[PDB]
Amino acid sequence: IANQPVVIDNGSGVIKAGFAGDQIPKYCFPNYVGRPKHVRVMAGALEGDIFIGPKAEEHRGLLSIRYPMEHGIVKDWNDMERIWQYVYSKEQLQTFSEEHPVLLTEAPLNPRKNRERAAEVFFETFNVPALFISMQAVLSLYATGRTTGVVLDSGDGVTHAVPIYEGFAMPHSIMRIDIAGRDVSRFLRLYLRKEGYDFHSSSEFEIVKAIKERACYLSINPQKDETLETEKAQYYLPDGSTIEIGPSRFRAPELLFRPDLIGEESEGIHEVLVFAIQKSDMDLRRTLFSNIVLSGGSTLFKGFGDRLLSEVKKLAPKDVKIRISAPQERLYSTWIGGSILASLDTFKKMWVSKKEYEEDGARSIHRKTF
Amino acid sequence: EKTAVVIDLGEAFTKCGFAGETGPRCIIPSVIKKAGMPKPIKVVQYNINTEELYSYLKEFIHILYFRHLLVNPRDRRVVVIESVLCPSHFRETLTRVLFKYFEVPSVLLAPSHLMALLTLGINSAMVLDCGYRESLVLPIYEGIPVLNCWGALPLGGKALHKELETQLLEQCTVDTGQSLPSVMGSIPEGVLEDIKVRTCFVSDLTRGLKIQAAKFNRPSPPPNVDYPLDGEKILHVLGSIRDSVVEILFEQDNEEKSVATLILDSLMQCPIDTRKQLAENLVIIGGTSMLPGFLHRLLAEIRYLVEKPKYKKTLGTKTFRIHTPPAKANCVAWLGGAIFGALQDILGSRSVSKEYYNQTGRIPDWCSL
Amino acid sequence: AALVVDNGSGMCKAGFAGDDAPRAVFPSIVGRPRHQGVMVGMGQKDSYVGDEAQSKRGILTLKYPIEHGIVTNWDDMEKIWHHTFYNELRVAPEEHPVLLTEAPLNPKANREKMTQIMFETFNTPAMYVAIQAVLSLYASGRTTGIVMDSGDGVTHTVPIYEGYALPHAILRLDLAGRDLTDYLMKILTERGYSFTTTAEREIVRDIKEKLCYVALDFEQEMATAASSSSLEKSYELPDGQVITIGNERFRCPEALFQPSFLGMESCGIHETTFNSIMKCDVDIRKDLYANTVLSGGTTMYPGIADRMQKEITALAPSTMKIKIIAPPERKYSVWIGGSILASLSTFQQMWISKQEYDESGPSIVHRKCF
Repeated sequence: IANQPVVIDNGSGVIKAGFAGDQIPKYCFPNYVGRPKHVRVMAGALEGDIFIGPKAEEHRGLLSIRYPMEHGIVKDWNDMERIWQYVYSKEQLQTFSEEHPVLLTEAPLNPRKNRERAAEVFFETFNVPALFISMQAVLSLYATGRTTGVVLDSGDGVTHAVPIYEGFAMPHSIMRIDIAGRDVSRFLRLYLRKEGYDFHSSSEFEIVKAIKERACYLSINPQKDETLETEKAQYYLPDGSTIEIGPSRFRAPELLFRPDLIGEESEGIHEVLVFAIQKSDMDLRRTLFSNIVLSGGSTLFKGFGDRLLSEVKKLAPKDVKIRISAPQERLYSTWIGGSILASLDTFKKMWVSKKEYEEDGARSIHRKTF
Repeated sequence: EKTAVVIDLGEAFTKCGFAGETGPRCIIPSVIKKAGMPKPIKVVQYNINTEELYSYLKEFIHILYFRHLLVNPRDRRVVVIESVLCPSHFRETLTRVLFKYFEVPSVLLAPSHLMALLTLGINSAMVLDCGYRESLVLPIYEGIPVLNCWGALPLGGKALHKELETQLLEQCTVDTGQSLPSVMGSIPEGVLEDIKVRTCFVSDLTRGLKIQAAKFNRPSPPPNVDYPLDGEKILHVLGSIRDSVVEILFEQDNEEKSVATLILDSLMQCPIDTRKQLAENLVIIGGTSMLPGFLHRLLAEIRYLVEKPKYKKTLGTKTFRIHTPPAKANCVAWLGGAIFGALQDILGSRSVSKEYYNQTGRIPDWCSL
Repeated sequence: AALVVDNGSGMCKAGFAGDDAPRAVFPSIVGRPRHQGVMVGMGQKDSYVGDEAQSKRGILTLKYPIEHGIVTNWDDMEKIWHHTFYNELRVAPEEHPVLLTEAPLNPKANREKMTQIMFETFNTPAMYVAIQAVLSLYASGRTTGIVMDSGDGVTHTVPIYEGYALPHAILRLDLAGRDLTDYLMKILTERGYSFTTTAEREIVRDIKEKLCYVALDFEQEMATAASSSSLEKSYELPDGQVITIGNERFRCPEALFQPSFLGMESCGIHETTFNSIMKCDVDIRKDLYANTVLSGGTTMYPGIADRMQKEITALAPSTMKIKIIAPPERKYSVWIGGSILASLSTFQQMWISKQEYDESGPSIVHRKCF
């Protein structure tokens, strides 16, 4: 049974789906479940109360949103099952889970229990013939066409840097942080309390994400921007009222380079990129600096790459040719690589079949991934 | 030598007096009385013209120091107890009014939760300040406030006022001058504060659950008493209404949020070593906490939320003790600032002076550089 | 009269000469707090040291000054010495002489800088730097025997015969307790117990001290772990939360015997000791096999002496009688040796003096050491 396999690119902020051998994912929507605030008398079997995808984006004010995933690790499993069911249902894909093999994605160094429970869902609740879980860094390199290079990525959940050199992923050189787009949105909300424009609800939290996406820029010199007085630029809400953003727009993404403003110790994006290159062997470091790949949504800030160069120039050895490459489609880079990986003839060998899972179990899935 | 000034600004009320005295000298409300004006305007406001705010602050400070302090603050220091997350725009305006107009020797913009912790005399504590506008949480561990662990729902005094205005308008019973419901569209805030202080009886956990069950498909409705009002229009306010207004403060469903849940979310964000000391020392301050029979309903609701499966996997068994302060619940933040200012002429040096303000530009807020 | 100060990378141990055990025992940490613009109440210390940093762990950035037995930050090491002398011991360094310890095959500049700080800053009357293995052998009582010393900084071996150290047969090893603690912390993250910050580094260290033990046979222990759940113990944290791990008890200290897990590409502690003995002269191997001394905290795992006996016998010829000297007080063996060395009358003529340091400089220590 070798049908056209489905590529479900997972993620805490956004989830993407479609088919193998395609240019761009046709079906992209944010990964959350929406429930009405003023719920009905019964607290068990709800009816007409679940919205996933564009319905939930349309009706924000009614629904109390909640993300099932946190830092690339699902907390609420029933919500992720409903989202996966919505992906497969007639509202998005219009195909059965029984026909096609599956290509799932996960962040590196996650809990194995969640990976096993993910496989349990795909094999038993849905009746998948074959499943394969893969890394985000390996997929990004497939999309670009390269074999060598570091893959710095910054989604909504996880920021991690995995150095790979001519098809050799280094496990001990991996760096990982719990500082990402969701956290950047949380501190922009914190800073907009200091501006005056307070936000509280989960639907109202998505306004802070929209402000982050549109009106934020990373300064080269943060001390110089602080000494200067900001202009206080404006932004219109979906309601109508104007908001003077002020210094919160530039101080919000500074987080990713300075996590001391949190009150929780993290490496940061710039250190993780350097540390991943440093932890690898001596001869591989110069090739890893030359081939630096960006990915995820939190790399799309204005003057992000210019700052990420300047931090590398500060930390890295002097007189070395740095090159932070970045594709046009940075958000979709991981899905494109999965579609390319799925289209290749080797894909049949890598996956975990349903029969092999029934015989062995979780051990066979752990062996095939690494 | 010189007893410093203490101020604790806010939207509803303003605690003010001398440093060293056990409790403030007076507490005039935040509003001001203007000649040729229908209604009294509030002083503490956000998102509004700079020059207007500056004039409003001068007007409030002028009526304050004569009546409260009976002195020129030009002789000695000041402690302006701003609540943390009070807008930087508003702080800059306060800094301008204190230095440019009046010309004080020194000022201080210190946080409310850390000073409220100085009253208890312990270095580590989870703190909750239920004021007028917001109900802010902030855990402190060994002096330093843990900032990213926080929470503040729009669920303080102003939310209770809005709910009282809604529920009274839906079910109204005014006397003649009987029937005639919904004659007046709105009602004044000062009267509605006096109703909250006197009438509103806070329910228990079991009573609250019974009220929530009744709202979505009636037990213990009494007691009910009328409220007198001016112009010969007494209104027969009910007993089930005031209990229903108090209930929305602890309403969990469909937001996953309440006054009780906000402490648990703050505890969730905090690290593992810090966790147990914050749970042991849970301080409750602010205006809404002065309500009668509030601390039980909170502590019982806190415990009920810990028993739920979602918080068992992280928190589990925890000894939630509520160490109460010496002064009253509203006036804990002020007493801390009075302790901070009176005793230490040394810790007055760390605060910003007039010499430093003119050349530099502004008092340093918790920000970059 | 004289003070002994074993400057360990983990636990800094110190006390007086001619004593049973040290008085001052604490972790060599210097926790600096979360620097935010918000104020702090009723005063506090800018940089904590020792047990104070361990008590108030949740906030402070715990940075060790010594990394692999190498002092990285010297201002941090100077604060810990100051904390040892004035606060803990309650005695000035000007009156008492000071015995110090470093691991063998260390950088030559580190002794010179250590000695400069003692004479210039601290104004010591007399000082000495000894090898840790030489003191560990001297605490045990024997003149002859190899010492497999292993702390959190550095594992190393020093073969000695009839009071004659063999400096060229010494073999320093990069594997140590800190690398085992980091490995345990990673495999904890693999089974859904994520510990990122440096406050949790001490909790996983404390888990490593309690639960973990050396396996007699690794493949057998892996097979029994899959079958039964009796080996799976539970450890409660400082927080009321309690966690259970099955595989990770025996798997953590196995990294000593299989460095391939950590990604070091080095010899294991079992065969590093063998390779040290083979580098010695052929006539004096029997006595080194007989007196295979252990010392340090990384040799305090239950059943490590049994595993060393199995592996060394497997490496060596069948005719040899292998024997591991594993005392009850091997955790504090380096300091006990320094106390006995300080107590002897022969050591009074072996000290460096202030006048000799002023004549020569820092380079005099290399002559005095060995």
